[PDB]
Amino acid sequence: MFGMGFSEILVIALVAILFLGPDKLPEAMVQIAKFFNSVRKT
Amino acid sequence: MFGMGFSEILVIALVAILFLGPDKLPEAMVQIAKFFNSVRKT
Amino acid sequence: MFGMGFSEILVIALVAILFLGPDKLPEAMVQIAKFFNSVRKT
Amino acid sequence: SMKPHLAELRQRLAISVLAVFVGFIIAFTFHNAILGWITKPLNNALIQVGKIVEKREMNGMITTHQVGGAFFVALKVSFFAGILMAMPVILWQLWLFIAPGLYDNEKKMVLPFVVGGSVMFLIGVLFAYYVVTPFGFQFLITFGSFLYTPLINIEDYVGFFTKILIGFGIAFELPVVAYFLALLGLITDKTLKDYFKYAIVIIFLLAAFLTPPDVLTQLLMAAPLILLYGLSILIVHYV
Amino acid sequence: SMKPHLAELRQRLAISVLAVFVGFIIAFTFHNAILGWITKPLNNALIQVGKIVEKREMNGMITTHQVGGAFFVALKVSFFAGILMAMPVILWQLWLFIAPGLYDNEKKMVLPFVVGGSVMFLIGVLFAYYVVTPFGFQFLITFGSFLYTPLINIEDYVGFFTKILIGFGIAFELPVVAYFLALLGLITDKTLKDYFKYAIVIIFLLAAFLTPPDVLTQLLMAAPLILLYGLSILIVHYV
Amino acid sequence: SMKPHLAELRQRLAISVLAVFVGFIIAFTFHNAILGWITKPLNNALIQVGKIVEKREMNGMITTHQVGGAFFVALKVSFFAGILMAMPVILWQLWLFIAPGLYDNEKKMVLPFVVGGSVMFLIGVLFAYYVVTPFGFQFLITFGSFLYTPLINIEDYVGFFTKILIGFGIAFELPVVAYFLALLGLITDKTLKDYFKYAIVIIFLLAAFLTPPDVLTQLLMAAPLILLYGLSILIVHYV
Repeated sequence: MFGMGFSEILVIALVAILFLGPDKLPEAMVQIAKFFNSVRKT
Repeated sequence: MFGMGFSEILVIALVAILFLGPDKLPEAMVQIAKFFNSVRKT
Repeated sequence: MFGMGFSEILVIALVAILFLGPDKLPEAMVQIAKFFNSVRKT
Repeated sequence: SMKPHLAELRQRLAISVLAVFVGFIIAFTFHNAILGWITKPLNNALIQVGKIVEKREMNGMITTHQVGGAFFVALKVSFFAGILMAMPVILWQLWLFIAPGLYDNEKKMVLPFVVGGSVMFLIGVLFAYYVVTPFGFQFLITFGSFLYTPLINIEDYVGFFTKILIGFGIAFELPVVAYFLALLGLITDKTLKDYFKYAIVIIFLLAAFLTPPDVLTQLLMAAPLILLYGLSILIVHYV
Repeated sequence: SMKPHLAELRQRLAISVLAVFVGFIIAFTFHNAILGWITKPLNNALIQVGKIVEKREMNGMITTHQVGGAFFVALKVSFFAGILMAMPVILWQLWLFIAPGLYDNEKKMVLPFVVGGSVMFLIGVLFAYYVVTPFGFQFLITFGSFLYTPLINIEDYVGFFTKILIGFGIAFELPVVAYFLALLGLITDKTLKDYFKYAIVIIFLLAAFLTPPDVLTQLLMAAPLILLYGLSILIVHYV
Repeated sequence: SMKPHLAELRQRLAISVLAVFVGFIIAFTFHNAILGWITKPLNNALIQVGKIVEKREMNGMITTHQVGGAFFVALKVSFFAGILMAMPVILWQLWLFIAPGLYDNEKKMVLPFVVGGSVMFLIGVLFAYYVVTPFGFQFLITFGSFLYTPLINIEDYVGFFTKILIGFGIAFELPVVAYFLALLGLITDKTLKDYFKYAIVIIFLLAAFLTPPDVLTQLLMAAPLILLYGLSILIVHYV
């Protein structure tokens, strides 16, 4: 959208899955959602 | 946004109006909104 | 996104601060939010 | 609500699309003539610059760097000429769609507006082709004549040339849209001055849309728009 | 829920990434051979067109317009060959991830589908290279031979060439995906006809994604997709 | 709340914009010199590759593929030089805006930090111009000397060269920002090691931001960032 194609998003998600891994990805998922919710109510 | 220009969008809309026509366009609109609502509540 | 880069965004905001100035920027900010809210409830 | 209007819009959008397709066929039958018209000013510039260059010393020509560049340019030029050829049909269909909506008070200010706007757009394209391009192209090529070799490619030239022609037509339509809004009376000198503070932001917003993501292209396009707004001030001020 | 599936997905995504890297290393070792294979039709087109232009009169060649063009093209071609070389490992890993999920009823239809789909993709690439490109490239170069000089650059050629090869491979996989869904029985002639109204919108949505923001590129890509749908109509009609 | 901080920010942004404009004027007065400085490595690389080629056998030069290519390149180079020349004024205005906010404890660490960052950016730019570029450009041109003709165009070359210079300038500022943070004490080896898992995702996000939509460019830009992160780990471990 700002210089990133769909393949760029797929590669970023691939690195996320590979490196955050089984654990610590749900921890990041609920932290991003909390951060996303934090800016919503402010 | 992802390789899609503004003038790109109007052509897509033009096909939608031209082919779906008078009927079956409101049916598509309420189905897209329902699908959009479906992913929101999940 | 539609031909607008990130550095493109900053210049437009840079004109916004310079010309709207200290006053009349909050007036536009609450008018944009009202316009944004207007299309939401319709 | 929208049921009768969408049925009417569909049958008028169908005619407009057909007009573009028929205009595309006619344009492609004469694509050599249209390309020759588009490409002629560049040949004049390259030949004229060559004589200056071959005088200081005492080569450059039009190329194509894509395999399908020549075919795509012919289609792109034909597509643009097709839309222009279909404009009377597109505008006639547009008018028929909104004619009952407009009141009889302002129905007689639309035909002069369309005729006046179209005749000013044609002057803008002719002015850009015959007055601006012969001097502009020669100056631009001369700028890098002593440093680089002008191997101009047709793919990027057609987009550059068509933007100049199309842009100058609209650049002539802005001083007449304001003039049309002035005689009837809807905005004054004060209104176009105290709304400049927003208008500068929209101009930079418009500049970003019509330019690559570079800031310089934004400024190089915002500057002409500022002057067009500036000229709009005097036009309303004189009326 | 996703705890066991993410542990399995991670260890199979890692193997696929390793396969790409190993395929990239092998491809880069033979990048001259692959580039020669890729560029061979362009040389044949330029030499064959040259004999025509050197007959009406009674030059053009492959260039690079970027400093890192030669190296980046070698990496890009090697990257594409790496992914293609990693496809058996990627698909085997993909199958192992969904093999327990699929029932025994449809598990014996996936292997013929993968073999059948891959063999049709290979035919599409070979058909594009050996049957379509020699005539297409010669026609495209001859189109702008009497006006412009074909100074083709390798950077834009590789993007153009692999799109033709990849696209024709998928263009051959669409008429076999439809056949596979028809022999087992999931859609009929009527279903593929009364869903055309959404299909035409989806095609233009897909054409928009796979093309530059120009409308002409959208139309030039939507037309082959419509014909593929038309051929897919007949395929289900015969079965 | 934001009223005085917007009144003060406006009058500093105005000074920064004025400084940028004055720098642009000054740079355009000397655009030939800056363009010669920029294109000097390319000419040397082309001459050396020509000597190698004409020795193996026993041409290439800087071109422009756009009509407004030379003028736009001059404007872009002048704009970059103007921004660089206005950076001291921009940074001085930035400091005056945040100087009261910063406490006296860390106010004496900003001026040394600014001086060190500026000197390291200058060292990086000079290193990229005088050490990296003479070998890199020659190697890249020699990579495709036996297959293609290097018809390098100024429009893309200027962007490539400015990107190289800027990236090497910042790439020297990353190992000194970490050093400055480590001397005062805010992060250790463990913190920079166990945050690598998000750091790789951030690196790939940045690579996607700073590269065309190609995946290969993303990887080719992410690898130097990974190496810089490793060097930062080593620097923090030494302190």
